[PDB]
Amino acid sequence: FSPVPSPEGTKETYWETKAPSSDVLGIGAGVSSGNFAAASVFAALVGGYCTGQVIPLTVEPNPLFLAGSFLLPYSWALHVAAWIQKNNGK
Amino acid sequence: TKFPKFSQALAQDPATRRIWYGLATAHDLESHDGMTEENLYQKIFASHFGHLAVIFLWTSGNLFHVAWQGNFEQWVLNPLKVKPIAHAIWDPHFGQPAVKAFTKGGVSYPVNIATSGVYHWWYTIGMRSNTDLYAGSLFLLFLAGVFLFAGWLHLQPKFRPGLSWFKNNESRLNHHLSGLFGFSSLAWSAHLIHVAIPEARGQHVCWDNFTKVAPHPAGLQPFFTGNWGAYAASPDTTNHIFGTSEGAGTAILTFLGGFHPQTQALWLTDIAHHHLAIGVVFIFAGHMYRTNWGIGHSLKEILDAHRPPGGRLGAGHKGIFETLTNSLHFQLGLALASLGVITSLVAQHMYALPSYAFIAKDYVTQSALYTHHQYIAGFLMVGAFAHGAIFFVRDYDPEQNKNNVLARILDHKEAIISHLSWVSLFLGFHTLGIYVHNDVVVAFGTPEKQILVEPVFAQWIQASSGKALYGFDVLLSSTNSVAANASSNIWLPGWLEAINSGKNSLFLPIGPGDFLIHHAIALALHTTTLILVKGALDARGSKLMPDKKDFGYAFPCDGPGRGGTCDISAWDAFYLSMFWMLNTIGWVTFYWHWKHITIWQGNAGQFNESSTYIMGWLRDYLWLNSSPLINGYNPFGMNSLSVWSWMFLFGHLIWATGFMFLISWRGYWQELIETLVWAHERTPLANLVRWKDKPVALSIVQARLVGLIHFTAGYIFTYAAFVIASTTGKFG
Amino acid sequence: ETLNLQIPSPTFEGSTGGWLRAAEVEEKYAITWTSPKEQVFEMPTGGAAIMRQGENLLYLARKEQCLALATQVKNSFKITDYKVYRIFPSGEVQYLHPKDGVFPEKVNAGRVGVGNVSHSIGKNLNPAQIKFTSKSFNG
Amino acid sequence: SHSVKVYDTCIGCTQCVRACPCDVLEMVSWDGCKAGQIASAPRTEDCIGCKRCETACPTDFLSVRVYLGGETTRSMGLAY
Amino acid sequence: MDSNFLKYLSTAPVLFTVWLSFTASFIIEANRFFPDMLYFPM
Amino acid sequence: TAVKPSAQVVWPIVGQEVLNGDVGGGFQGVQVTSGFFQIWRSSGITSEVELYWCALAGLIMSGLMIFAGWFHYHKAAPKLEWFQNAESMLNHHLSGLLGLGCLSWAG
Amino acid sequence: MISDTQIFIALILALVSLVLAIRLGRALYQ
Amino acid sequence: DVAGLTPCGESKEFARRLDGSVKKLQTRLSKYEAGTPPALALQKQIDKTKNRFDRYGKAGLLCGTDGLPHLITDGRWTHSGEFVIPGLLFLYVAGWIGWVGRSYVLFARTADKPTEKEIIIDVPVALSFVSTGFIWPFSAFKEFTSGNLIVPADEITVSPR
Ligand code: CLA
Ligand code: CLA
Ligand code: CLA
Ligand code: CLA
Ligand code: CLA
Ligand code: CLA
Ligand SMILES: CC1=CCCC(C)(C)[C@H]1/C=C/C(C)=C/C=C/C(C)=C/C=C/C=C(C)/C=C/C=C(C)/C=C/C1=C(C)CCCC1(C)C
Ligand SMILES: CC1=CCCC(C)(C)[C@H]1/C=C/C(C)=C/C=C/C(C)=C/C=C/C=C(C)/C=C/C=C(C)/C=C/C1=C(C)CCCC1(C)C
Ligand code: SF4
Ligand code: SF4
Ligand code: SF4
Repeated sequence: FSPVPSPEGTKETYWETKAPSSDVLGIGAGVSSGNFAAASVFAALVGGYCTGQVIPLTVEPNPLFLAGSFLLPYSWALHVAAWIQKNNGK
Repeated sequence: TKFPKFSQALAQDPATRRIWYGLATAHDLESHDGMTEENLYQKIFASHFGHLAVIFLWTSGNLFHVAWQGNFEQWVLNPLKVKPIAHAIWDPHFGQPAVKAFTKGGVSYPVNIATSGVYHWWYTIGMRSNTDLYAGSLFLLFLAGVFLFAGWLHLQPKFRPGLSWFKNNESRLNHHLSGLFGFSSLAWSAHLIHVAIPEARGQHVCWDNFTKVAPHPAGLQPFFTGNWGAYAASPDTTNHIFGTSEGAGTAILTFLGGFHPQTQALWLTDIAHHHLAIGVVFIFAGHMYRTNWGIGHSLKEILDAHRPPGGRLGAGHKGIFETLTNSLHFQLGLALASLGVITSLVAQHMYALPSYAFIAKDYVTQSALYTHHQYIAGFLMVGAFAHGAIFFVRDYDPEQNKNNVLARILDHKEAIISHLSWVSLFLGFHTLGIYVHNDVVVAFGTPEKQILVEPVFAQWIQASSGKALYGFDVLLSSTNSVAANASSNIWLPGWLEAINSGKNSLFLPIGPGDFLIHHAIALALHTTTLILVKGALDARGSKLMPDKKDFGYAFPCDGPGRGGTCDISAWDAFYLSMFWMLNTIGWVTFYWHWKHITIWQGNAGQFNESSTYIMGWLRDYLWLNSSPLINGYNPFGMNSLSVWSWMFLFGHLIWATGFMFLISWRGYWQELIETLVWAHERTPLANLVRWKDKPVALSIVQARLVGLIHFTAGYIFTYAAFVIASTTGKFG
Repeated sequence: ETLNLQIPSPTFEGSTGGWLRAAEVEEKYAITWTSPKEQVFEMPTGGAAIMRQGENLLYLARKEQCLALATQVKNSFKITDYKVYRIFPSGEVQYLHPKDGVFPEKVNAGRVGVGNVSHSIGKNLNPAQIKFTSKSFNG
Repeated sequence: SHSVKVYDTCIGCTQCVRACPCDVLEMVSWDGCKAGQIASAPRTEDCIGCKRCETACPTDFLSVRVYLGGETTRSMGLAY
Repeated sequence: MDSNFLKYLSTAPVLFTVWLSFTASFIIEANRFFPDMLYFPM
Repeated sequence: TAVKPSAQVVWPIVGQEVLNGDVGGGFQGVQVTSGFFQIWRSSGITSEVELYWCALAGLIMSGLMIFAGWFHYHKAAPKLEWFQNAESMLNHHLSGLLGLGCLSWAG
Repeated sequence: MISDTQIFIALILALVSLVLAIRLGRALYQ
Repeated sequence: DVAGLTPCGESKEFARRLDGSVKKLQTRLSKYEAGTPPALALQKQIDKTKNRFDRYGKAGLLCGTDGLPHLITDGRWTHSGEFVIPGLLFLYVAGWIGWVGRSYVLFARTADKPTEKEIIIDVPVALSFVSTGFIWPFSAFKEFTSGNLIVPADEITVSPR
């Protein structure tokens, strides 16, 4: 009803193709699909290891294993980005 | 002729309808004459500051009246025996028996005993004396003044925010998540760690000493070394007497779980660690959106890109960004649905996990707080669907929303509504049929024949959280489990103690009566949703009235043609679902209250045997617990439950008076009023006095609203009188 | 054309259903018609009156009251000679019905269509389109 | 006053005008329909909003459409 | 038998009352000979 | 003064035979409150045989009224000038119906 | 316990809040 | 046993239910002479009460703390006679009624006057249809797949929105 503002640099992300354009990856638009797929497997293994090593949680957990355990959900978004980049020819 | 200055159509009405409609349309700023969008958002902003101030004046009033007239300092000495005082009574209609009957609380004047729980909340958060309750009342009066001045200030020409400011979604979300949600939760951890934790342990900490009194003996050195577990060391002992130094630990952040053994409330170090965790989480979440420095997300980009490639959602969320931002009704509906779910979470989690010291032994307070917040929940949820209907009528543009999630919801509106009709009918037929089966068989002297279905799925959920009553041996209930082993070193020992002990409302035992009532609540939630969803989806049109959008949200009917179009507006489905909201919160609060009063006696089996048929609900809950309430006055005297005894009848009257507006309709009343107009004009000594506004009968929509208000007010006042007086009179 | 104030009125024994102070301070309606007979009709405001043979004059508080008598006089006694007037307290007499000498149900030249919309009703604009703009919902 | 509209789906059946108790509607010449006539509303100030015209309308969606609006002494049906 | 009396017995209320009385009658008879069937016996 | 009136017995079907309560007199049935027992004692019936004869008299009257309705609609239906005899109808309903009704009942 | 002077301070601050409420209500009303 | 319940055959509360239910009837039987019609009626009621409790005890039902049978309806096969098997009997009869009524409304649409067939039912044809319901799952699934159950979305009247 009035012009709705968006932050500067907002671009069009609506897609009907096989994969969205790489611009939906934001800062990760130029990363290769191999680099996401390898980062995804690396993040899944190190995140799963770091998660697994502190499953009995103590009052003294290792802070590096806690922070490294966040790589498991991050790996999900990484392999989705790997799929998007392979289907954009990157 | 000038009262609705925002409406020339009402200001030229010569009838009494002008006063009513000007009063009822006053806050619908979008419909006011010559309303721009700038002025709409700026008046909503200033009136939101007025609501902020009203809330602060209400809280300052509760604090002032307890500091002045309450027995807070007597109550904090002995919180399980003293009854909290809300405010004093000065009523020149009282008799001397009434004055004597209300002189409880250990004071020399008549008083109302508080059911709001504010004593337990102020005790738990640090307040000890009347001076600090009063200081809180003063500070809230200052804050109310600050927000009233802010409301006036943001109406001044240089300080008027633009529409570009009001629709900056990313900056508002960043600040409300990281500042309003996250930093104030972090600041609330600071209040607990710095004030509430030391004063729960006997050590007074105020503004006079809080910069020279360390919350921890080590003191901000373990935090700045990564030795964070030193803040959990030496927790409060199980011998701790709340408010005192005996049994006290030094920890300020724990994850003990369960309940403080004396106060039977959550550990305050658990609550301080909760708000620290949830604070950091919300602060991190408030860095999500791009504002001025090139990092973050654009909400437009996120919504546009979330269209599944399978095409099952159509265009997905393309154009939903604009619709939400431009539509204040879509935002209100999201806000109210979200808020309604939370105040339902508030009601469910505050009775099962109480945070306040010595509450959950204040059975009247627990009943009043649960009932209060569930009724607020039903109102907010119904209003969310109401403003979704108002969104569809007023703010929804189909061309701007082509093949979206919103268009495709309207495209299958009949599949949604007919399947809600099915599930409502399904549940209603069977739940009522099983209840009637049980009633008929128990009546015929055969209780064994009753169809009693165990709530196994919910019992499995209880067992999965560690309840050992049902012998499921699932997850936490099984000692040798991955889930059990994981939490063993942290929260499981306390939680298992809390859940397995039968002294608390945590995962209360569930049986066949619980199953039947849950299915009744499912029928009620589905039926209220059916009416509300039918109203929202058919708001813009139907086969009966295709151009319903052109008439608005609240119109009486389209006349007697096409078979009859009474209650055809989307407002009228709000109206009809308001009864179903009242009925469902009735079923919820009746269930909660009956299950709890039976547990509080030590007679939970009385609910277990009588809740499976409806005469058990009638005789053993309504009739059995009415007796302290309806004997609040009698020909042999009166006691302090007389006020609830009078309010209970008052609720029955208002409720029944609502029936007059809902059953009897306009044409009868306009024909009465025209004979009264004749009589006034023909009566000598009385025709010297003339009305300025022609007396008319109430409108069709107005009378539906008046009957709904009377019905609802009677519902609330009747149940509030019952839930408070039956629990007070019984104490159990 | 103008209302002849001297037209005799039908024989009515009076009623409480007649007009009130708003007729003498806001507006009054009058209906005249010619009857071939001395016949009883029913008042819109109450009981029965007798219309006189020749010309009759009535004073009602509503235009629907006038048009209700007009239909009773046209369906039961076949009078098509009814003229409905709105009389202001100022004394101005406003002729109303039939407005141009021909009944509204019959076409007449020189009638300009008011309220006519060039499209069908399903082509009305949605309220969101017409929100915060003066543009009308009929296209 | 109320606002009364006539849409071009009007077949000129004259029924809404006959239904009108308040002489709001009348017939004007129109070449759009076979009857050579369309309803018109030059007297919506007398419209009480009874919607009898809508009932008499034989079109699938009433060509005559009453939209209840500002109330007056005339549109409220007040004999006082 | 008369065709108009048979067409009357084919009317919706007669068939509804007869069919639901027959339905009620075999529920009653099944609960007479085999009462208290809370479960399918197995 | 001790036996409670009961003229309705239920069948034992779904446990509903609990409604055959102990009303007294070696009897189980639903207690009836229409006051028929007091009417019959006022009439002087003093026997169930005479109640069977009254049931047959009611059955014969029910057959005669359904016959009379059929006869007076389909065989011999009175004309309007018959029904518009308010003087004759009042003479007969005062004298014949109410008057011989009271006279025969008093007898 | 609360002094009469303390109650009077609360009444002063609530009067200031009343005046600011009047000023906001007049501004919102225009 | 399941959900902390006890089998009804060894629960003491079911046994005291049976004993109390028989004592209520025996004290009603204690006010009648042996051969009288009320005493005979009351004794048959006692026999029915004992048969009900005897059958329930040996049925594998689980009783609560209240001594009343409880139904386990989570899907387990040791308790399928309380909901899963009675439910299958219901769905067969309900789908029978639905298939039979649907077949009759489709017949009645192809009539000379379709609405007389719904207030004056063609009883021989409707009885042909009530006989059709015994194989409704196959008849209805073949109907579904052959494009004769579901009509397309563009053949259904909908509101403008
Ligand atoms: C003295 C003669 C006589 C008697 C007894 C009656 C009796 C009755 N008339 Mg009336 N009627 C009469 C003359 C009479 N009518 C005449 C002359 C006219 C013409 C103007 C009408 C026109 C008339 C109309 C238009 C209607 C009646 C109706 C009725 C019935 C009223 C309902 C009621 O209370 O019945 C219950 C009381 C009873 C006593 C039931 C008994 C039924 C029989 C007919 C009574 C007489 C039996 C016999 C004479 C007794 C013999 C005694 C013997 C054992 C020694 C009632 C049966 C109304 C009605 O219900 O229609 C059926 C009705 O609509 N009557
Ligand atoms: C850190 C910065 C910041 C902060 C703190 C706020 C704070 C606020 N803004 Mg926002 N705002 C900001 C920046 C900020 N703003 C920016 C940058 C913009 C421009 C882009 C805006 C634009 C804006 C608009 C346009 C509006 C606001 C509004 C509001 C007020 C919300 C109303 C309210 O009381 O909610 C309070 C909410 C909470 C305290 C959190 C809710 C807690 C959830 C619901 C559940 C938690 C339950 C918890 C247990 C509480 C228990 C309590 C106790 C009894 C147990 C609130 C005071 C609105 C208003 O009222 O105007 C005055 C309004 O209209 N703001
Ligand atoms: C006890 C009171 C009561 C009851 C039972 C109902 C029942 C129902 N309401 Mg209503 N309603 C009520 C009060 C009540 N309402 C009030 C006070 C209001 C406020 C105005 C509303 C407003 C309202 C709205 C606005 C809506 C409902 C809906 C519903 C349905 C919801 C349950 C359902 O879908 O299937 C449950 C079905 C039943 C409970 C019916 C009972 C089954 C019957 C009794 C079988 C008995 C057969 C028996 C042989 C009959 C004997 C008759 C004899 C003459 C031979 C159902 C028909 C909704 C609806 O229709 O959704 C589909 C809906 O849209 N109600
Ligand atoms: C669509 C109808 C419906 C709805 C809305 C609910 C809703 C609810 N049920 Mg109920 N329930 C239903 C049907 C339904 N149930 C049926 C048919 C059974 C079997 C008797 C149960 C058995 C049951 C138990 C044992 C428990 C609940 C509980 C609950 C609550 C929590 C969620 C849950 O477990 O869902 C259950 C959801 C389902 C079982 C799936 C329902 C979806 C289908 C369409 C239902 C129809 C299935 C069909 C009729 C039977 C299959 C055929 C079979 C004979 C082969 C909630 C109130 C719990 C609770 O809170 O009680 C206190 C609980 O412990 N439900
Ligand atoms: C729905 C209709 C209805 C039903 C089911 C009943 C049912 C009953 N009535 Mg009631 N009754 C009704 C309407 C009804 N009444 C009306 C409308 C009246 C006013 C005339 C009466 C006056 C009435 C009386 C006076 C008596 C009953 C009695 C009875 C009971 C025994 C039935 C019987 O044999 O009566 C038999 C009736 C008698 C044995 C006495 C009849 C005496 C009256 C005065 C006879 C008048 C007959 C005459 C034709 C009336 C003409 C009307 C007149 C204004 C012209 C039973 C509870 C009796 C009772 O309660 O006993 C416990 C009883 O004494 N009824
Ligand atoms: C046998 C005919 C028949 C069939 C196949 C259906 C089919 C359907 N109905 Mg039902 N319906 C019917 C008759 C029928 N209807 C009648 C007569 C009524 C009026 C009471 C309704 C009222 C009704 C409502 C109110 C609702 C449905 C719904 C539904 C749908 C969900 C299935 C369901 O749960 O049924 C539910 C069935 C009922 C609630 C009523 C059952 C009525 C009886 C038992 C059937 C009548 C038998 C009929 C006389 C057979 C005569 C044929 C004979 C001459 C051979 C489905 C499209 C629901 C829906 O839209 O969800 C998607 C829904 O909300 N129907
Ligand atoms: C709904 C509503 C409407 C419009 C919109 C809205 C604004 C946003 C909203 C807000 C409504 C709001 C926020 C309403 C707020 C209403 C308030 C805060 C009313 C407060 C009243 C206090 C009084 C009268 C105290 C007076 C004390 C005195 C005279 C003491 C004096 C003195 C004593 C003895 C001692 C000291 C010396 C003296 C000076 C002599
Ligand atoms: C009508 C209308 C028109 C258009 C506009 C409009 C306003 C938007 C609209 C209104 C719509 C309205 C009013 C909508 C109302 C919508 C509501 C009330 C939605 C409720 C959602 C709750 C959810 C998804 C709970 C999820 C819980 C989960 C997943 C728990 C998971 C679990 C956890 C974590 C812990 C336990 C274990 C398990 C169980 C695994
Ligand atoms: S009854 Fe009242 S509401 Fe229903 S149609 Fe006639 S006017 Fe509109
Ligand atoms: S009724 Fe409908 S169609 Fe007939 S004339 Fe009036 S408007 Fe045109
Ligand atoms: S509403 Fe009544 S008055 Fe207004 S036009 Fe239609 S008919 Fe004539």
